[PDB]
Parts: sequence; structure tokens; C-alpha cells
Amino acid sequence: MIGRKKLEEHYITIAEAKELLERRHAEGLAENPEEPMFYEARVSLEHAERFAKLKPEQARELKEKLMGLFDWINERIAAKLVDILPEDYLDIRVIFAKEEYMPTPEEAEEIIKVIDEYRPLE
Amino acid sequence: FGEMERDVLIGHGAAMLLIERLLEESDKTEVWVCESCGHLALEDKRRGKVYCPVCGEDERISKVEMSYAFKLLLDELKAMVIRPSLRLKDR
Amino acid sequence: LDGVIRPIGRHGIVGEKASVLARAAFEITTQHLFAAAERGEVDPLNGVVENVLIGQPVPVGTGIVKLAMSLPL
Amino acid sequence: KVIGSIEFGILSPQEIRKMSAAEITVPDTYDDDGYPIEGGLMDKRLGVIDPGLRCETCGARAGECPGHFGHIELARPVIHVGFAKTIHRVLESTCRECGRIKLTDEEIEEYMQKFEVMGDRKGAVDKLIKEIHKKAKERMVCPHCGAPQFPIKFERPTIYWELRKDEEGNEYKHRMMPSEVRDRLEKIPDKDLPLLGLHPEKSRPEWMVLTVLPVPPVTMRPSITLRAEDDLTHKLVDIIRINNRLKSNIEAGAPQLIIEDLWDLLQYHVTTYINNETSGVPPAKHKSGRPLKTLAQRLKGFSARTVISPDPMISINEVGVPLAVAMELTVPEKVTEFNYEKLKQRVLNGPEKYPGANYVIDPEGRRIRLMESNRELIAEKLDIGWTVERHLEDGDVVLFNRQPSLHRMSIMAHRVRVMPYRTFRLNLPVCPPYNADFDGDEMNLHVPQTEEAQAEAKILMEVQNHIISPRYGGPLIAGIQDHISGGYLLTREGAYFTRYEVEQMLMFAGMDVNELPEPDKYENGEPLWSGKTIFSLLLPDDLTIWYRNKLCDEPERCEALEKLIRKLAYDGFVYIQNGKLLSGAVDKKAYGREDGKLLDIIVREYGVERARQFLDQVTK
Amino acid sequence: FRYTRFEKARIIGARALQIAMGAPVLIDVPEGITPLQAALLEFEKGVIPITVIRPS
Amino acid sequence: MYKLLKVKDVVRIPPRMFTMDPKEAAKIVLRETYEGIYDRDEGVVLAILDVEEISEGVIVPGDGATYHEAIFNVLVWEPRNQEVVEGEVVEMMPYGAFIRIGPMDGLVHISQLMDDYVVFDEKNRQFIGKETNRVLKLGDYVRARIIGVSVKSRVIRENKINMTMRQPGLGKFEWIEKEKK
Amino acid sequence: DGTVRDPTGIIVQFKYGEDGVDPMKSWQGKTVDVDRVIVRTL
Ligand SMILES: [Mg+2]
Ligand SMILES: [Mg+2]
Ligand SMILES: [Zn+2]
Ligand SMILES: [Zn+2]
Ligand SMILES: [Zn+2]
Repeated sequence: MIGRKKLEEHYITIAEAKELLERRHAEGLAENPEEPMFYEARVSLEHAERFAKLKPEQARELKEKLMGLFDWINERIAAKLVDILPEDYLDIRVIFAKEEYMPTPEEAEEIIKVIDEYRPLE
Repeated sequence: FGEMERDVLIGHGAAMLLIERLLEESDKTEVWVCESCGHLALEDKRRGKVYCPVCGEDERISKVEMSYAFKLLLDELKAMVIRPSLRLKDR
Repeated sequence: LDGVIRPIGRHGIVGEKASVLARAAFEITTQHLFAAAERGEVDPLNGVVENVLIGQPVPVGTGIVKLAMSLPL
Repeated sequence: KVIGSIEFGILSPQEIRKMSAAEITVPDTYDDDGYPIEGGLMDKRLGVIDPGLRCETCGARAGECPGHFGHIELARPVIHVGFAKTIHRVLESTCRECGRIKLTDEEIEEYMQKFEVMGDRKGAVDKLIKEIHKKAKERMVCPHCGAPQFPIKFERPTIYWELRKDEEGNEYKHRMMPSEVRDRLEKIPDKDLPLLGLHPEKSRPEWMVLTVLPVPPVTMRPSITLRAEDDLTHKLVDIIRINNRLKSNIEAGAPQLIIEDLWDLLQYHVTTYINNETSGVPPAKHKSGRPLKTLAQRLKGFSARTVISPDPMISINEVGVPLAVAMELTVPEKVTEFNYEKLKQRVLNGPEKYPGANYVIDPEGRRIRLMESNRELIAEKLDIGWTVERHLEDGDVVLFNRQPSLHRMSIMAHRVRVMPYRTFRLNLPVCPPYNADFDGDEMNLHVPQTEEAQAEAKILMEVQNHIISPRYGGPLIAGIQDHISGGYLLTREGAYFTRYEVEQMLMFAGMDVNELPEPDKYENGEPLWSGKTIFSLLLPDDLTIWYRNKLCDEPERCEALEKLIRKLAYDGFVYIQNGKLLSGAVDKKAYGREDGKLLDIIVREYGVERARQFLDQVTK
Repeated sequence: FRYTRFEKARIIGARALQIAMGAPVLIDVPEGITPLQAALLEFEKGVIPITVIRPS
Repeated sequence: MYKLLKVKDVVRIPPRMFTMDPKEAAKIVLRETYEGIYDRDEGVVLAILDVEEISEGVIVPGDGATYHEAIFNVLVWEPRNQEVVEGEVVEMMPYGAFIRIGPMDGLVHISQLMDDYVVFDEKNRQFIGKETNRVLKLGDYVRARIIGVSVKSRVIRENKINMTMRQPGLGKFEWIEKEKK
Repeated sequence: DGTVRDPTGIIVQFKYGEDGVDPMKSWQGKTVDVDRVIVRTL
């Protein structure tokens, strides 16, 4: 366990993690101990820089909107949906394959259409 | 430095001074107590890690500083099927 | 105290309840510490000999004081 | 990170099985005279004792290595001797088939509520415990088993019975088996245990019947070399020796009776392992007649000293310590920015000189012995954070002790004042608290190490802070003998000290420059000093006190007070006014211990720095 | 409004121990002694930041 | 996949660091105590984000330092079983393929690459299929699913994740996209 | 709270020695020697 007790946890997208990792990196610029990021943390940053398909804020907004779309879409599943950006029904299938509920073709298209926004265009 | 010699420091109220004379300058032994269990946990060289009996590696155990005599006493009571559950209290 | 006058030792005050440890080292007491401990129900403390036998600061004297200090700066 | 509490109880089989490092199955010891390592009772991932480090995953060499517990899967349940009477008191107080405490709803409701009013007093809880016992023991109609007539129990040393019914007017006694008893205690719900002497969580009744026997670690069973095997180990060997036979007979053919004999035998052996000095149990002796001492026989069955010499020339809180003793006793001082120079000069002076040192402890913790090698390259780039063990310096906190230690006043904190020769010097007024004289009396000297300890002693146990005794409202540290005689001569009607005497001797105290010594009261006979005035040169300028002296008696009692409702023609009723000694003479009434009238006043009104001063300067 | 003896001793000891393990001392500059006496002089000036939380 | 933890713990601020704001100081201690470590429960502790609030200081007999009840934010990473992830091949070996999916690497066995007979090209650094000419090498982007997690030590480099791309909708993006038609 | 209590939480004495004045600090048993304090008026 980290510390004495865990009071709150949240599932986070790669995009949001990219911002947090960049902060931790920029914080060093720390002078007295400098505090360099350990190797795997630097690796995680690089991977995050490359796989963050959305901007930090639009990723949050998409995550919240997907959560309010259905009850069977929790924070973890929504975060995964934002990380993957499913294009069609096949992509939705593999995401929910080992999950609690499997979306019908109809509600799958609802998710896709919501995710049809926010797509980076460039 | 026996009974009355303890009672004098007690009378003045010098606790630190007691421990100072009777323990800290002899055999101070450190054992790891589980928080929700009360049973002394377990370190491990070769692998370098803790793990209490009832709770498995996962549970954060806390260090406790004591005279070896009491550790031996806990052990003896425990061999007699008595459980000396240690109620920790925070730093 | 207790509602009746009782001797200051063994069959009275020293003889009564404190914590098991204040009778655990009660001189090899078979029919006591063996009897007291053979009844495993509860256990408190905040005594005196219990803490010195265990390696703890006695709760008398300074032990009943707690420090505090804000660290800026 | 320290111990708040300890909560005793009874170990569950699950615990003993989980807290075990390995299942002990082979009834054997070491064997023999070469190669002491087996696979049952000895270090089979269990514990280390020989100069060989191998262990249970934790490696941990013989040096520093907390022992690991083991377990034994008992082929059959076994009544714990320690609970025997308790188990009995439980059995004939509760219902079989039921699990109820044989008490009406009402009885439980008002009993528990009478059980919370007593929940702390161990002595007064047993009265109600046994009372409850007897009240249930008389009934035979419990409120949770349509009542089926309870065959009273019998006992001892570890056997149980039940005088059941099957014929009619008969009273045959069905024997009782540990399996039966245990499985009969497992029915008693958690709700009823509080009404007894047990716990639902800490101490279940079923656990009183051992199903698994916890094996003590190797570290708790050390071998006493000449090897003199450990008793526990031997008895354990017998226990497993029968246990395996039992299990092997259960797995094979079952003539029942055989299993019963073996079961009861196992019972005997465990009974002996718990307590060899038990009642009704033949003590398992070693082949010599000498009884084995098991568990119930197991938890049962920087200073200096020298002669003392007086010294009214040192401060009352100071102690004379022979510089040789000062060179042996050392103090741990961490090098910081204020003593960087001092400690470096100290360690450079080596174990010799006088202000030297003997050891040095670097931050890693390794102790360096300054003897060998040289103080040269050792005393280099010490850097801050190290630790020097310097010899005793003038002023260090030190405990002075004289046995027997009656009151607390027997151990007092002093200030080292390093001096040659070979005795402890004690300032004379500090003799009453120690009850020391001189003829040959020797005292102890303690040197505390941690800064917290030193401070605590210096703040709370210092001599000056204990001039008054807690026994009675009065000072304990004061004038002894000559102090009294000297106070008298100094404060006498005919006390006229020539300049030579006053001037040269006031240097035994202090305090003059301007408006102190002034101005020579008597130039009548000759210019001279009245003793009253010289004494007056010490008391502060506001203490006005008056109390009859020792001689204010017999027909010389008199009186002639006069309140304020200035000359001087009085003698007895000692009158001191703003430091000025108007009338009176100093004696056992004036100074000295026990009293309660002057030294007392200057310590209440002005306690620490002044009290010591008045004391110190008066003796001299 | 004041401290008890035990609290005084305790605080002094604590500060001294703080000073031993490093930790710069407040206003002291020209001295030449142990951390104990440093905390002691610091206390004589009432600059010891150690507060006694009393259970009340 | 990542997670944000808001945890209240107790931090011991050394006396040597009383010349630093408690939030900053405790932040340093916490970073030096937790960062770079795999907590089996939570996962890879990437970084202590910050120190929200800190309680009063308490001195304990023996230590002399200052213990505080702090509250802080951390970022962690746990690779749960059967979780779908996307990554980049960061190492080529004659027996398998390591794929960066985050702060750790995920090993994919050669028998779990593609629906075709795969052989390791020795002279070059790639895997080649017999029937289908699909080739996988260094710097390639893939999508796989965790099939096993080996959590040994808290040391991130001693724990190992196993994955496969032998399922519909997995593998290199060009395969995925070209198959949709 | 100025109370002498046994280590098992049992109020043995509501306010020590009835008055709460340490015998080492009292004027021969008296809880503040009143006749002395009054005289102190100069
Ligand atoms: Mg004498
Ligand atoms: Mg003598
Ligand atoms: Zn545990
Ligand atoms: Zn071991
Ligand atoms: Zn019944």
C-alpha cells in the first residue's frame, strides 16, 4: 500500500497522464536535489507523448461524456475508450470483450458517434 | 540498579533516563508488528522483504522497538496457545 | 477505595487488578500469572512496570507529555 | 512505532498453522557428535543456532535472527490443561444440543447490564462469573433445546464424564472425548461467550481444545553445550512419537479401543508438555530422576564507585570526580559547528593529556578506537555528523548515588568538576539527602549518554532544585554541624571582626563593590565590624522575617515584641529586616535541615539561583 | 500561562537532540559548547519552537 | 492504464530540513521513499504529484525529528489481466518481442505474434511469416492484450508482463486497417 | 485534570491530596501560609 490509507482513486487517460508527467519532468528545475525521473518514468513519458491521441482537456471532456452515456461505462472503461479511440464495431468488440456487458451494434454506434467528435482531425 | 533505584527515577519522573540506563545500553531488539493482526510480522534476508502470518505481504506492518525479554515472552505465551495481540498506537 | 478497607499488599492493593504484566512477573506465581493468563479475555495498560518491562517510556513523569512544533521555517 | 497495547487471548488452529514456517513431522533431535541438521524438529527452514547461516528464506545468520515458529497437526484433539477447569466450568453451565447459557431472557438482559458496570475489575468479575455458573448449574431446562436433561459433568486431571440416562433410574457415566467436547463447544454462539469468561473474536471456546500444537523456535530451544539437549525438545519428541503412531493407526485398521488408548496417551504427553508440575500428572523425568522443567517451569522458577571526601569549596550542585575516573567515563558528543574546534583538539590530545578522548563514532556507525594507530590521520576531515567520546569535562551532567536509596533524594544530578586524587568530593550541605558521612562510605557515579537523558537529569534532578524534602514542608539540604556553630559565632552579641578578618574572608563569598560592605557600625571601642552586619551582607533587601531562636525558653522566654502598630536592644526573637540582621543569633533554629523558617522562606520566594547562592556562600 | 518542570525538561531535551542531528540553531553566533547548552541558552531567550500540546 | 491516488499518510520531516516549507519538504521525503517502486496493490508509482494539506508537527521521544499527518497526490500504473493495450516494439530478440505499453515492457512470444508460421530473421532484426509476408521489427506499433502478470519484487524491472497479438483486432495498425476491407 | 488515577482508569482521588498542593511546595502542610502572605506588604 502507498502510505497509511488510500482515500480516493481515479482511472486516468494517457493524455491526462502526459500532462502530469511533463509537470513532474519540468519540476527539476528542483535545485537542491534536482530530482531526476527514474528510467521507466522517462520511458512512460515518451510513450505518453506519442500515444496521447487527444489534448489533455478534450480527453477529460470525452471521458466524462462517455460515462454519462451509459451506466455500464464506468471511469476505467471510459478512460480506455479515450486511449484507444475505437473507429467502428470491431474496435468496440475487443474493448468490451472481457468486460461485464457487451454493447449491441446500436449502442456501439452511439459510443462511436460520440467519439466521432474530438477526433484530432490533424 | 534495582527496585528502589528504579523507583527513584520514577519519583523524580525521569523516564527517558530509566530506559537510557536499563535498556538502550544493552540489548535493544526491533520487531515488526502487524497493524490489524497484533502478531509480530516477518522480515526476510535473501529476498529483503516483510510479510505477516495472517496478512500476506500486501499489508503494511509497523516497526516496534523493545527489550528482547518481552519478545521472548510473546513467543512463550504464543507457544501456550495464548494470543498476545499487540494493539499498536500511532507515532 | 473499592468499598472496603484492604491490606496494602498481596491480599489487598498489590493483589488486585492492574494489568496482567503487573502480576505476570508476580514472583513465579503458578496459581496467579498462570491463573490470570489462562483467562484470555482482554488486556489494557497505561501502567508503570508493564512499560519498563516492555522497553517503553513509563507514562508517569515526562512520558505524559506530547510535543508539537510547526516546521516553517 | 511503539507499543500502545497488548491484547491477550487464545490462539486459533488457523493462526498456528499460518504462523508456522514448516510442518514438523519427524520426532528426532540433531544426531550426533557430527552433522547436527535434520528435517523435522531441527532447522528445516525454522531457525539458526550454530555458526551456519542457512535458514527459512530469511537467511539471517546465527548472529541476530528472530526464531520462527512451527506447528504439529495433532492426529486427535487434545484438552489444554490450562483451560481444564475453565472448560469444565463452561460445559456444565451451558446446554448440549442448544448452545445457550441456560438463562432466561430477563436474566441475560440484566446480567450483561450488571457485567458492564464491572468491566474493568478483574477481582470483582469472578464473583459474578461463579455466581452465574452456579445459577446455570442448578437448572436442567435451557431456553434453546426443548430441554434435554443434562448429565452433570465430572473431571480431572484431564478427563470428563456425563451421568446420562438410557435405562430409567440409572445414572451410568458416558465417557467424554476431546473430539466430542470440542465439537460441542463449537455450537455455543458468539452471543453467549461474553456472559462467560471468553471472547467471540479473541478467545473462542473450541480453541481451548488444541487441534494443532505450536512448536517453539530453535532460538527458544538453545542447546546447552558441555550436548545438554533442551527439555522442551525431548518432550516434543515424545509427543510427535505418539502422534505419528496414532495417525498411522487411524489410517489403517480401527479396533476403536486401540485408538482410545493411544489418544489418551497423546493426551498425557501434551499435558506434560504444557506443565510438568501439574496435578494428577506423573512428571516426565530424564533418565536420572531429575524432572524436566517445561513451559510452566520456564517463565518461572557507564558508572563508577569510590570513597567520598568533603569539599565546602565547590558549588553545592557540583561533584568532585577524580580525573582518572573522568578519563574512563566518556560522553557521546556529535560534532557540530560550535564544538568543531573543541572536539578536534580533544581527539588530537588522544587518550592521554587531560581533555582528550578514547573513541570516535562516524555517521556509518563504526566505532573507532583511538588507542592504537595514532590521533594523527584519525582526526582528519571529520566533517559534521561524527561523534567523539570525550573525557569528562567540568560541568557535565552526572548522577550521584548512595545506597541504600531510601527516598528519591538519594540520587541527585551534579556538575562534574574534574580534580586529581582518587575520591568523589561532595559539598557538605548535600550530606543529609544522601545520608552520607565519611568514615568509609562509598558512592556511585553515573554518566548518561543521550542528550535527552542528560538534559532531563540537569533540568529535574539537579541539586539546587531539591533543597526541600517532599516528605515534610521543609528544607533537607542545609547546615550540618560547623555551619550551625559558625552561624552562631558570626551572629553573636559580641561579634567584632577587625578589617583584616572581614575584608579578607568575604572573598569566600562575594558581593561588595559599593553600597554593600559599608560602613563600620562600631568605632566606639575601635573601628570594627559587628557580626550581625557582616551576615546582613547576604540576605536580599526585602526579606523581613521573625522567629524565636532556640534559647527563647525557660525563664529566659520573655517576649517584649511590639508590632509596627530604629534602635536595637533585642536578642532572642530573631529579627531580620530587608537583609539587615537586627536581632537574633543563627543556630539550629536559624539554619540547618528539618527546621522550616528561613532557608525555607528564601526557596519559596526565590527558588533556584538565589537559594543555591545563599547556601553556598553561607557555609564558607 | 507557564510550563511544568517535566514539560520544560522534555522540551529542552528535544531541542538539544534536534540540534545534535544537524538543524541550524536560532540566534546564537558567538558560543562554544554542546547542543544541550545551545538549546538551554535558546530556551533562556524563549525562542525554542517546541510547543506542549496539553490534553484538555 | 493509469490511476490518480489521493492518499493521507504520515511523513517524518528531518531536523536538517526545518529550513524548507513543510509541503515541499514532505514532498521530497515522500518522493525519495515511494518513487521508482511497484506497489503490488496500486502498481508502478510514477510520481508524487503534490502535497495538498499537512497537519501539525509532533515530536516523539527518541527521534527528535518532526512527524506530520500529510495528504498527497500520486500517479500509479497497474497492468490488469486481459486488459487491451497499444504499444511500441522497443527490443528485438531471437525468442520474443518486447513492447513498451507504458512504464514497463510487455513480452510477446513468437508463437503469439500472427496467424501464420513465424520465423526470426537472424541476419536482420525482424520476425517474418511464411504464408503472409508480414514483418515485425524495431520501432513498430502494435496492439496487444495482457495474458499474464508476474509481480515479483517491488523493483519494476523484475516484474514481467506477457501479451499476444493472435486475436481479431490486434497486431500492427496497418494489418488492422487493411483487414477491415 | 489534576486527578490521581490508577493505571486502569479508576479515579482514586478527585484532585490530589484534596487541595492539589504538592507537599514539597506547601508551607508545612498549609495550603498557602496565609498569615505570611498578608504580612508581605512593604
Ligand atoms: Mg553520618
Ligand atoms: Mg558512613
Ligand atoms: Zn499479520
Ligand atoms: Zn531465522
Ligand atoms: Zn439446549
